[PDB]
Amino acid sequence: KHLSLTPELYKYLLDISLREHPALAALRKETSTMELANMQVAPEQAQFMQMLIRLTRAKKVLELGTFTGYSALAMSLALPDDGQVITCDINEGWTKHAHPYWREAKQEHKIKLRLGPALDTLHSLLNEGGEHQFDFIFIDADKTNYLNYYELALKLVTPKGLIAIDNIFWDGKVIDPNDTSGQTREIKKLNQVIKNDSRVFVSLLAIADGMFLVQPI
Amino acid sequence: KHLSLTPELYKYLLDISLREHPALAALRKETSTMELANMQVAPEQAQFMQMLIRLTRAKKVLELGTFTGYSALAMSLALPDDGQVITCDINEGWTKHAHPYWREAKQEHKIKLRLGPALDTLHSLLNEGGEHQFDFIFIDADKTNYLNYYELALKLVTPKGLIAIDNIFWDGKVIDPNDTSGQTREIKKLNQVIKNDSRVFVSLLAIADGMFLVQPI
Repeated sequence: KHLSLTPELYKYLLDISLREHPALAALRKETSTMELANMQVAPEQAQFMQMLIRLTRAKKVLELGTFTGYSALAMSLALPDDGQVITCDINEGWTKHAHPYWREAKQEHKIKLRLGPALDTLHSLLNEGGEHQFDFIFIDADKTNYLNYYELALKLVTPKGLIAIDNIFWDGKVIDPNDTSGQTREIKKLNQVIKNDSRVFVSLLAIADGMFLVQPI
Repeated sequence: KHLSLTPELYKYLLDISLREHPALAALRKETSTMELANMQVAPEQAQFMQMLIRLTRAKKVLELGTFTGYSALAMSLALPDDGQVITCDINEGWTKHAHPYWREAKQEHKIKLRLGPALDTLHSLLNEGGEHQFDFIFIDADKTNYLNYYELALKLVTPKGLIAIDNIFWDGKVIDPNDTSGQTREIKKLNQVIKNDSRVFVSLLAIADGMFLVQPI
């Protein structure tokens, strides 16, 4: 039998485990209405990624996507004083900066925002800082470059480092044949590349829109 | 907006992520019928705990439950060769020895089986083996003793170590107000203990029947 998560149970889950920092909760609550809040990682998704950072013993983290700045904050909160998180915001629509909350939580010095198309920001990061830089990489950028991002992330990650990729099941459109959009076309393609990939350890969690955890061997 | 794991989707999930060793597959096929297979941790969930053992950089692993020997094998596989995995089988009912399979893969020398009540086996390893011996502990034993197993776990796990608890939502029974059973009752009690536990870092995954992951400090 498969676990059907209901609103009442999700409420319970959150209650017994969500240990959210005020600036986070505030950043979240102040952007709930915002349409951007949807592309935003879930409270426990982020707390899980914090666990991951501790288990990685990460010093440098990288993320990509259209952000409110919530996942970037949570990430540095789980990072040590000397650590650093590079958030890449590809969003070119409406936003509000997250730095006020970052300051309030004492993280703006650990968070390095990089605006613009994720692809460019990642090659720049390669050029500048070399290949094995990040102990933890999170991918939630535009789906139609997911193949490029995966490959790049493989060059940017630490041997013991980890990579997380969101929306593996594009809402169940990766199992829907009548969907013709290039976004669900790229996800399906990437899921195949990984399946047949001999280069990494792998595990997929049915928690978000599906989250893939890959680690080089 | 919550992910309902559809059978068709669970197939896709397994299809793209599953990398189950030849011996494990075999083990699951025969123990499949036994209906002790319902207590056996699912394929994807075990590949996850393997990822956890690798992240953890573990050499010592502990399991509690009514096993078929599958998760003990999966764990042992993820461990190096100087690695140890101690599985505790509280099973009373019918069963079949898993060593024919632990031998197929050369894991025979890494798995130390321990039959009998879990409280005694945990106190035994505790009462002398020291503390902080295991880098990863997995609790899935009798529900009514869950509050206890938790306390022992915190003692036996190493710092930077990890404890995974299964059946955290007990099939939605954790919400039911008309539930008296000491099983769901003891689970609920535990979740509250974890909820207010300042000794650890927490994280609750909506996979399986819910999986809490707590770590020291």
